[PDB]
Amino acid sequence: STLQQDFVKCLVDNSDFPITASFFSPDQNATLFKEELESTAQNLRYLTPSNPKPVFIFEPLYETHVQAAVVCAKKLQLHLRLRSGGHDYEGLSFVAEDETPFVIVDLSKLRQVDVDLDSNSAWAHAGATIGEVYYRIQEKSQTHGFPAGLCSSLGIGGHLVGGAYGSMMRKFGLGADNVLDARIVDANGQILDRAAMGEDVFWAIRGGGGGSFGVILAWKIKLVPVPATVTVFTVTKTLEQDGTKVLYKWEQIADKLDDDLFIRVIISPASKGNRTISMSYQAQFLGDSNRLLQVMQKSFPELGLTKKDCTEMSWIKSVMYIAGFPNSAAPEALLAGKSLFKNHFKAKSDFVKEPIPVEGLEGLWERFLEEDSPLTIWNPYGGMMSRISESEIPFPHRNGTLFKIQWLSTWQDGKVSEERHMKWIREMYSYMEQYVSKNPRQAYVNYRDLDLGTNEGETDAREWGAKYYKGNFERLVKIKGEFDPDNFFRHEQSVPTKIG
Ligand SMILES: *Cc1cc2c(nc3c(=O)[nH]c(=O)nc-3n2C[C@H](O)[C@H](O)[C@H](O)COP(=O)(O)OP(=O)(O)OC[C@H]2O[C@@H](n3cnc4c(N)ncnc43)[C@H](O)[C@@H]2O)c(*)c1C
Ligand SMILES: *[C@@H]1O[C@H](CO)[C@@H](O[C@@H]2O[C@H](CO)[C@@H](O)[C@H](O)[C@H]2NC(C)=O)[C@H](O)[C@H]1NC(C)=O
Ligand SMILES: *[C@@H]1O[C@H](CO)[C@@H](O)[C@H](O)[C@H]1NC(C)=O
Ligand code: NA
Repeated sequence: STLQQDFVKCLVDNSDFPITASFFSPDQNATLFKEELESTAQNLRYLTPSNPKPVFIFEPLYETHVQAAVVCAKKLQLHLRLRSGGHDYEGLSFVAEDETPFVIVDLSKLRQVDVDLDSNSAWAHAGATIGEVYYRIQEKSQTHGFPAGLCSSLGIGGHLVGGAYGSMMRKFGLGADNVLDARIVDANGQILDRAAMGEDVFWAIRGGGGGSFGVILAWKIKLVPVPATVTVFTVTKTLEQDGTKVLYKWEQIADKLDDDLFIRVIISPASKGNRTISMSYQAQFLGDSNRLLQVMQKSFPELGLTKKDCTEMSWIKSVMYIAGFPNSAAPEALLAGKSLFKNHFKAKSDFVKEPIPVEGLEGLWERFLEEDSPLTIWNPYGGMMSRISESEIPFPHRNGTLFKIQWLSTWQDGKVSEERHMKWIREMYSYMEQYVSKNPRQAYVNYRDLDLGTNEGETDAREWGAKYYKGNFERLVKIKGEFDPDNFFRHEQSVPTKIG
């Protein structure tokens, strides 16, 4: 009479299928269970043996199975963690702290995507990757797209609920700025659409972050116009090529460029056996290369972009280009729904309100050259992002935001070098405090960082709540208290039911 036998009995006692082959446990098959656990889990840091493991994993095949799983987990007082794409930076979708026992409900079998051009919209289920959504859209039309993530393997279920920015945010805003409806499962196992859940809950799931406001089954997204021809480029500058001053110029102008123009910077050490710092300016321009060169000559001639560097292509090709696909790959590669690689990593995030001066940058370089594999990605805001209020949706990082920084340290060897890398990024984060947003020091919720504080820990939730959501946190808490009073949907940094 095991926990899983009770779980299955509760499942089948629901009037809505075999299910055995949708279960994974150490007792069934330890080898299979491990592989299912690791399958979509992206951060290898959270797959080491030291990490708490779920008693079992359940992969529902229909929406009714998701309902039954909620009902049964609640009835057996079994802690639930939801997983769609598995990209959580802190492994929150497959690793739970001090909630023994816990179960993973993995939604990777619900990947239906239905595109309807006539209404300029689409329904995408939680287990679909954004790459799959992108592919299905372009399949119907070369002049439609969607402004969500840059990474192809991001799961819908955990992506859009955090806001979902990408290379088209300066023109169309966030993925969460472009949704119409959704279907969610509440704490009582009811399926609610926007009409049933009400406007407050629908607001909450447009930036509130995953794991807090019920199980998202599907989003109804609003398609956006993209041109038949999109231009991209990647221009690389090192410190020996006036790199620091060039980056400083980028800080001053990137958020002020034409709405069609998105130029992010990818920054990492590079071999010159010494190292230098290398900045890759990667761009997507919703227009032709002729117009682009004119835009660049006026506002960023320091980059030294030439026609030779520009490549014109379809929107879907540009998506794969930015995502770092080889030119040898085809759009159908997006259908595999697999990440390009995996490693152990620790990430943090920042928002910049005033340009980091060159001396601040040089101090950053000194630290980067002290680390094995540091990497930082800077993403320009402005454009449409400045024209939306901070309280429109829970995502608060709008006007005044020059750009968002993603801090990264990665490694291949797990617990061998983990401690060193963790300490390095925390030191660097502390160094940067003087240069980034203050009161609060803003952070992106889909870049989970437990260092900011947890519900259970001694850090008050208002402190880290203010970083992710700013002035929207209090309202999120109120909604959470009303929607899930028993705190069934919860994790280390879930929106609490109350404050105090
Ligand atoms: C790995 C990775 C992440 C990226 C990348 N680039 C991004 C970008 O260009 N724009 C972005 O906006 N975000 C980017 N991120 C971060 C991702 O957005 C986040 O990592 C998302 O949370 C990923 O979602 P998903 O892939 O589904 O990860 P999961 O671990 O499955 O879930 C995350 C989080 O949400 C909860 N949750 C999952 N599924 C559901 C459902 N159906 N309903 C409610 N809540 C859900 C989980 O509990 C978990 O806490 C680029 C790369 C390479
Ligand atoms: C338990 O599950 C594991 C994992 O799928 C199974 O082991 C694999 O079996 C397949 C089929 O021959 C092989 O291709 C793999 O090489 C095996 N795994 C590895 C990597 O060794 C196994 O079949 C299952 N055992 C039972 C009892 O059915
Ligand atoms: C937007 O931010 C800029 C830069 O800080 C500021 O000057 C301006 O007042 C802000 N605009 C609005 C509408 O508040
Ligand atoms: Na706390």
